[PDB]
Amino acid sequence: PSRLRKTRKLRGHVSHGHGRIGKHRKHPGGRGNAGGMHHHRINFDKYHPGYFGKVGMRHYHLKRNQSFCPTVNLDKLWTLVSEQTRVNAAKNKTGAAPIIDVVRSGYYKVLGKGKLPKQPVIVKAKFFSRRAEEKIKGVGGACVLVA
Amino acid sequence: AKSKNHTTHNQSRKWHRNGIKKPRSQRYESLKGVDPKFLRNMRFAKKHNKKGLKKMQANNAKAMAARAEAIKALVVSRKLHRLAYIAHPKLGRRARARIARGLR
Amino acid sequence: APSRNGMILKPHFHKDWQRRVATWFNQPARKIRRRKARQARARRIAPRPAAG
Amino acid sequence: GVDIRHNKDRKVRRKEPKSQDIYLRLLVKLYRFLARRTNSTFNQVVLKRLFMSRTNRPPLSLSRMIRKMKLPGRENKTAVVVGTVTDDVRVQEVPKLKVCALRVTSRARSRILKAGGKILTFDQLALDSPKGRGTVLLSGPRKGREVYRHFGKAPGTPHSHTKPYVRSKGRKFERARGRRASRGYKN
Amino acid sequence: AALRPLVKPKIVKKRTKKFIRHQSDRYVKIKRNWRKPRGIDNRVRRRFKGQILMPNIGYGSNKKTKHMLPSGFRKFLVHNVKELEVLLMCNKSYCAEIAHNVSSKNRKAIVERAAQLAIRVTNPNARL
RNA sequence: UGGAAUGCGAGUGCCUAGUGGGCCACUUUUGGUAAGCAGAACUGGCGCUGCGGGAUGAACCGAACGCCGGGUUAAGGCGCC
RNA sequence: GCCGUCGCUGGCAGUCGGCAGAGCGAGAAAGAGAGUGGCGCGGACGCUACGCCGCGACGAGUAGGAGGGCCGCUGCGGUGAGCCUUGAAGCCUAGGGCGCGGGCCCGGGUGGAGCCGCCGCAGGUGCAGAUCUUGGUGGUAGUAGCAAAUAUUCAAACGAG
Ligand SMILES: [Mg+2]
Ligand SMILES: [Mg+2]
Ligand SMILES: [Mg+2]
Ligand SMILES: [Mg+2]
Ligand SMILES: [Mg+2]
Ligand SMILES: [Mg+2]
Ligand SMILES: [Mg+2]
Ligand SMILES: [Mg+2]
Ligand SMILES: [Mg+2]
Ligand SMILES: [Mg+2]
Ligand SMILES: [Mg+2]
Ligand SMILES: [Mg+2]
Ligand SMILES: [Mg+2]
Ligand SMILES: [Mg+2]
Ligand SMILES: [Mg+2]
Ligand SMILES: [Mg+2]
Ligand SMILES: [Mg+2]
Ligand SMILES: [Mg+2]
Ligand SMILES: [Mg+2]
Ligand SMILES: [Mg+2]
Ligand SMILES: [Mg+2]
Ligand SMILES: [Mg+2]
Ligand SMILES: [Mg+2]
Ligand SMILES: [Mg+2]
Ligand SMILES: [Mg+2]
Ligand SMILES: [Mg+2]
Repeated sequence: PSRLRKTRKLRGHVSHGHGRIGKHRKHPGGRGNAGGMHHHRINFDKYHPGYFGKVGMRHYHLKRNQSFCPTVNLDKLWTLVSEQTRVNAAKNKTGAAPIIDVVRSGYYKVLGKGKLPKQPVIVKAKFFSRRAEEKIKGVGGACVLVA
Repeated sequence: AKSKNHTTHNQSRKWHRNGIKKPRSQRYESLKGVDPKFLRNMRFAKKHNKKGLKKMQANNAKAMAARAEAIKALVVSRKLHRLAYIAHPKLGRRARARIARGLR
Repeated sequence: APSRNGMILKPHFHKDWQRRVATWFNQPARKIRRRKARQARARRIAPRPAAG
Repeated sequence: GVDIRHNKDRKVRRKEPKSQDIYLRLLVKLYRFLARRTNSTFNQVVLKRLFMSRTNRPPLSLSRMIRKMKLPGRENKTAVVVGTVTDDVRVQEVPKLKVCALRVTSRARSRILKAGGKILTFDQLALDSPKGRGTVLLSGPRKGREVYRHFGKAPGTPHSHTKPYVRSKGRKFERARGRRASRGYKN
Repeated sequence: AALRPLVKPKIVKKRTKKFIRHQSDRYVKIKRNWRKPRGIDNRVRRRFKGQILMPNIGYGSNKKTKHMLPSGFRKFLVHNVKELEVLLMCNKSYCAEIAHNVSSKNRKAIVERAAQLAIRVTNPNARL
């Protein structure tokens, strides 16, 4: 609201907070990003390294659906199934492992950050990282590849 | 037109408003810039420090026992001084009682 | 002019954008109009399913 | 005339919460009294953190509270945070905890209680621990915010690992000149 | 013979003249309401000797006699009999002022009730 | 025996306006016959600052300022104004 | 002496009363501790804790920043069993006052129909300037002036002239 802003406090103060010497003039320095390679060079180099120039290949007609690959780490793996799924498997004696289907939860690749609980599991997924596969195998699990 | 060229007038006045602070000092200084060959070995020295862990425990316990053993075997004016004693809230507690008993 | 740290911004307001501002104050009116036509269509085609 | 500077006379520090919350201010009335009329420095620290702003009161995750309440000698001590206790899905087992917090998220409440723990409010801490005895005061990570990635030496200086402000992230967004020696320079 | 306050301390005013605005004697367009002069060369703003004075917190009144009427009371505007009764328990420090827009009919009742409650009225003889 | 004196609470982080024409003096100092000229160093000023004194005066001398009473002073004064 | 600012991140929930017992400012840590053996019916104020109270230091300010306004203007939600033809707004006033101030209250007059306080919301919200816009009015001033082209006079009439 306008009643809480500086203008109400700047009534009677001539310059309105812009100074008597420099004044508030229209566009000193240029408009927008003018001067980036010129009188504004220090700001751009100091705060925006890399801004000027070109790097890497072009790709025409990029379709971001083709590279769709949501990832999940192993430390969040057991959140995809219910809590009773884990405890029932942990306490059961037959040794049956539950199937966790990451694609059903909306993930494609499984990544290795984290530590799994000491509990066998069967993991279905399109992709696995190397370390994810070993951590899943270290607890007695198995990796299953889906398409 | 022509204008002034250069001055440092008023500059030491500005530098000292927030003080000319010396660089901050920490007990551990970074190993950036030290000899790469020397640093490579210092990392190898740190890496295998755990090899001699058991020997240090044995020596430390041995030293502690010896250290403890030796230790266990080893082990203005009289008026103003009197008055300063009486006025002491603890030490003069009984001396003050004697005066009170005498006064009555 | 840039001032200390910040983001470099390129607003697309270099045309006569105020000549083509589409407000949405008729939005409640549209919702009532579309709803009133779903009902009038459902009555017309009853008992055929209203969805289609 | 006296030769003195006045620029530092006024100390910038909160004497109260900016919040108008009437329940928070009732707790400040409570701990204003306890801090004043008891010699317990714990009360002073809690009174100070009740004035603190939202970013000076980071949330404490469940996993981090378990770690700090598992160090030796901290059995049967009430964990205290002037902030929010958030749940951590990366934890498998929750021990029996006694915690005092301003807020505990709905899922953190079920997990703490389901393990046999007790969740207090700060008005209940005062009645149980008037001087703060037998407590473990805990704080969330203050630098655990996205802003602190952008602070420090400006990104375009040597050995500056500060994060820049880019509208988008990608190969076309601030990566050519100044970020690789092949384009002008790197530093 | 009027009601007296609980105490009547001496009222000390640091200043009794008003702070008239600069150059407000020279023009009609400049009213005497105080405006802080802000011109660069303004000699009143620079506190030159012999010039119009400026208000500053030093002129503040003693907190014990501030807002105190010469009679020793402090006023409190009232619009009806009901508002008047709030002064029942502070009738020795606060008097009643009836608002200007209260009709002559209603002033009789407010003045009549105030006498019963021993509340002093600043303007009891108005609109008779 | 916290290992000289003296004084003093410190550290740290974000956001940030105006400014980016200056000018003057002691001392040092370049050019110039010199300039109330041009150009530097140091510190202090004026700029942003009233007040006592120098009749008068941006900068000199004293002294820096909330609104008052009493006392005493600084630099300067005490024929009369 | 008084005002404010800052500091003490100072003190006060103990107004613990006849279900009573009044203290914790003092040079020098920690209990006005608890126990086990050897007539009257009484006692000020306080505490909107966003309150109240104490002690000490301090107070120049352009550009510029920040805070607080029970400063002011218009409208909106609430509230004031608000005000008002027994007189609203507005306006005027050598009337009485309050506030450091922005301002405000009351008295008297004119006026003739609406208006305000408080908690919140909102803004086309505060003028001395801009050779500012529009309208009004001054001094100048009964002044410059009513001087290009030769020229009028007598009598009578109408008529207030
Ligand atoms: Mg200013
Ligand atoms: Mg500004
Ligand atoms: Mg200007
Ligand atoms: Mg400028
Ligand atoms: Mg300029
Ligand atoms: Mg601009
Ligand atoms: Mg220059
Ligand atoms: Mg700028
Ligand atoms: Mg002073
Ligand atoms: Mg200052
Ligand atoms: Mg400051
Ligand atoms: Mg000037
Ligand atoms: Mg020169
Ligand atoms: Mg200037
Ligand atoms: Mg200065
Ligand atoms: Mg001066
Ligand atoms: Mg002279
Ligand atoms: Mg004097
Ligand atoms: Mg003389
Ligand atoms: Mg000041
Ligand atoms: Mg008049
Ligand atoms: Mg009419
Ligand atoms: Mg409007
Ligand atoms: Mg106007
Ligand atoms: Mg005007
Ligand atoms: Mg004439």
